[PDB]
Amino acid sequence: SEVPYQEASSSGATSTSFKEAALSLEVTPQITPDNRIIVEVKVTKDAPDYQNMLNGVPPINKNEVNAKILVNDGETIVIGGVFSNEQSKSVEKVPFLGELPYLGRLFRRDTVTDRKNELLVFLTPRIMNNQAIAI
Amino acid sequence: SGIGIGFITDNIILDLQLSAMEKTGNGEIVSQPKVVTSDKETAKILKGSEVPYQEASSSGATSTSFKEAALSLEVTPQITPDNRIIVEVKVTKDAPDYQNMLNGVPPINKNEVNAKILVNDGETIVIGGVFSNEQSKSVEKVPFLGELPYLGRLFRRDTVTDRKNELLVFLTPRIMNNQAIAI
Amino acid sequence: PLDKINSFLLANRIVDDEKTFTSAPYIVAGNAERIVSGTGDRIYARGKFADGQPAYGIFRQGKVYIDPKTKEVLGINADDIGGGEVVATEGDVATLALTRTTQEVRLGDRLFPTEERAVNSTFMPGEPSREVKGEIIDVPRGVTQIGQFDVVTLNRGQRDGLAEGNVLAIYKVGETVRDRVTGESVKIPDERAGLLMVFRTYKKLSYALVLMASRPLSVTDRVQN
Amino acid sequence: PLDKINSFLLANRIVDDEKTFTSAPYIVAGNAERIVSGTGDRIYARGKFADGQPAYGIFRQGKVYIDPKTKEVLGINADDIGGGEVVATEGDVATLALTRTTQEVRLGDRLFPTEERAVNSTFMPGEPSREVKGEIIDVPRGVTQIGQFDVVTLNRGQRDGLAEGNVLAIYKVGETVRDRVTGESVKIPDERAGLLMVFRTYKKLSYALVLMASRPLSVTDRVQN
Amino acid sequence: QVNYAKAADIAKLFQSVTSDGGSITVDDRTNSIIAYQPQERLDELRRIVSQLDIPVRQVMIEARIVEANVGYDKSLGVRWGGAYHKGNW
Amino acid sequence: QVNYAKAADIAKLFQSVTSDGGSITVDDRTNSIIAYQPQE
Amino acid sequence: SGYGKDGNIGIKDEDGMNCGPIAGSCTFPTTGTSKSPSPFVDLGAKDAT
Amino acid sequence: SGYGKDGNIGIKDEDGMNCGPIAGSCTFPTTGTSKSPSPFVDLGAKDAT
Repeated sequence: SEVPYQEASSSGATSTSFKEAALSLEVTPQITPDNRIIVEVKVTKDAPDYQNMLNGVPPINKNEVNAKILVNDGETIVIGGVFSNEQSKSVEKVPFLGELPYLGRLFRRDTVTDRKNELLVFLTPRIMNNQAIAI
Repeated sequence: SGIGIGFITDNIILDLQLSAMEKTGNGEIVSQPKVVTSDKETAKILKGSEVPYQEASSSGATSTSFKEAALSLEVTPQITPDNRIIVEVKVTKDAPDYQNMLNGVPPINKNEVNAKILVNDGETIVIGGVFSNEQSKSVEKVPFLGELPYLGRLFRRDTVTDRKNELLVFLTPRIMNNQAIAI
Repeated sequence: PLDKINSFLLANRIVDDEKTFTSAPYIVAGNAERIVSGTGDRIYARGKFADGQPAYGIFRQGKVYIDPKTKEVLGINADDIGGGEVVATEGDVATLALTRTTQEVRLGDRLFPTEERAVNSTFMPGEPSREVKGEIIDVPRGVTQIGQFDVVTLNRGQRDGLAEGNVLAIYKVGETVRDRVTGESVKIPDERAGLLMVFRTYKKLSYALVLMASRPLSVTDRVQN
Repeated sequence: PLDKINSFLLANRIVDDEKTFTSAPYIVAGNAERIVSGTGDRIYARGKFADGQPAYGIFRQGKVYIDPKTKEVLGINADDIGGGEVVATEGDVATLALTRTTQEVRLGDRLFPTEERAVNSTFMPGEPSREVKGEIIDVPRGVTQIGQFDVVTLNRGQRDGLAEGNVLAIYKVGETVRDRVTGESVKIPDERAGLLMVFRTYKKLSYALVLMASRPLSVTDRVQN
Repeated sequence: QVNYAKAADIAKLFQSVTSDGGSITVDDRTNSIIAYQPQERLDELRRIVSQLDIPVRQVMIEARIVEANVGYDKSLGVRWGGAYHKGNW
Repeated sequence: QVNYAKAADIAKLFQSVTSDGGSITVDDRTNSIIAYQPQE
Repeated sequence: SGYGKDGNIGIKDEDGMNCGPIAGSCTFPTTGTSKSPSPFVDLGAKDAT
Repeated sequence: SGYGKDGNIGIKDEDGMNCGPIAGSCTFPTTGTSKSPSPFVDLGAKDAT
């Protein structure tokens, strides 16, 4: 979906801005004889911003990789990917009581959070000529 | 946090409290983006969100400004024969500003290193890094009572804070030709 | 002809016997290289499979519910990695390298032994026996009306007939309602251009790459001839 | 080879016997030239060191806690100044000039006597004995996964083995959780490219400039071979 | 036919061949160049074509960011208040 | 083939060679320069 | 008081005193309170998490 | 308290106390309440989902 921006700057610049938070593929494949393709592909996964739904300043979220790669038809590669590993540990303790082994648990406030989010994009091209040539 | 109260009222009213707080926090963030790029060609990986700025300046300048606070890699690798790459890589880790979420003046936070380096395929180097070591000590004391050894603790207000945050970016290129040539 | 077969061969990931490793899954895990897929990357896994077979097939579990009175699901084992090989680690865990075939391997996925099956392009001319007639269900795509070609799972009575006959024509049954007389709707089969090429794994269903000649048919439709 | 040794030699600031001058620190101070570092600048200090040794090594105190049953910390004396020389002033204070080696000298720092140690580039070929195996802790960097090279402090049992064997390979132990079976996580050692060059100060730990071949390993990891 | 080499680039190579000491045709769809010219120049250009139509080498670049934050903060406020005899710190 | 040197830079070096007292070809993808010119 | 899920029932006792019990304390050794309705309501809501 | 469809009837008891029952608890072993109208109304609405 394309969020618009109402930016009618008075002197002749009406930018009814827009940008679509979307899943999209822009592909430019070049076919080599040995059943491979070198393709320039822009792969975008963008999610519509909450703040946009808020009618405030909308930060849309974009995960997009744009690159040109060589692969055989029967082959998939990782155009790109990212793993985000969040490890958070927080310990809060009154010192004297926290020291006590049986009461430290009763006097140590522990917050441990592990959040790991990974995003990866694969690609495989199956030449349709295999059917188109026979067709 | 922690308080100890001792009170007399009948003979004399003397209220003696000891208020102590101790906080320890350890945070580790590990983020790794991997991008496959053709030789001598630029490629990018971007993950994050683009805060916009509504700046429709009336006379023909509509800057629906934007900038994505994101983890990103912009790489331009040059391959040398001896299984090495000299790559110009811009590595950015930018976090979406709170004030932006506040709809005020948004200061996004950027940690980005941009540089060109030579490495072998099997090798990782530190493109850059920074360690910030904060050591803060504060002692507050009424002078006469603070002087007393057994009562100075009862009359010296001590705040000691050590905050050390370090950020480092590594990089390793594994040539995909090793598979692409055999493929 | 070979290229058509090559497309199917690219689609030949689904195998029989989901029940066997549902009873004995080989459990994959690992954050040393925290990936849900890789090419040559290292994953670890727990099970005797580490001790035994170096290769193996990574399969996600689908279910093909036929014979409603018997109410049997012969599942679909979608093969995630093209192949993989092992190194052995103590603790009954293993460290494997992965030749990937387009299917991400969930970090907490189920692994099954490697079972190499030979497929040939000799099926291209077709083996059409009309008597075989049955419905189609459980496509990995999950989309109704898929066209041009697709990996479909023919049903069980259809499967035994398939054991007899490999090739059949497409039929999409569409209900026509007597809106202005009774309101009753009668399903009418519409013969659809395009036919299935079927490879049959006995004791399971038939994995068929159907070439659809234009006609887009629902996930459930009559394959007949 | 010599340049690699030169990098270590640039990193060779950590020395043994933190306990000795914790018991007898040579106290530096001075606002006549209020600096926390200088090259040839004048600082003053209180202690017999003024009376005695003209040079000295400025060390900050780290602690390497090994042998948990013995719960011993053999500390790290990070050498701040490359060198310094003295003039004597009454009051047991001294006025020194400082040849600085990248490490700021806190105005209220601890000074220790100068102990010149000869290091050679003859260690470059390596002295690899596998039996030596131990964990790593207490890097001045404090950062986990440091790579390419770094000054590391091998542990005490590891230290005695080190007295036997100088060179070892890197291992990063990563816990793999059986998320979909038990939730139990089993740590698996992952051999990591890159090896340590170790210079050992007996009666203390081993100061090792490890060259990391790509693999980024945590502050605590298994050095083994 | 040059799959890995742009036809215009091959034309430039032939132009260089002409500079060394002659009709060139470019097919964009197939990226195929047909040259009607002396055999020797034709062969040399063919060799250049062989060199140029080389697979571009992709590399997987993995740059990882590690952030470590360790914070220890302790605060002690000690208070002695009595209004009975007006002594309160 | 010049990996560490830009092909255009090598062409400039050859131009300097010509200034000293002759056909140059540049391949951008491989950064490889083919020169047909006197042996010296 | 805790911090992860902070709790300092001294102020909760204040809230209870607002509820209406009799609390008397003349010295640190001597204290006593009766008619306290704070635990069942204050603890239930405060500790709902 | 739950979380998917969160429920912490301690605060519901608080709401009931607002309704008007007598709840007395002097120690953790000893408690007692009567005239509680909270369950039929509070549970019905709260648990309507």
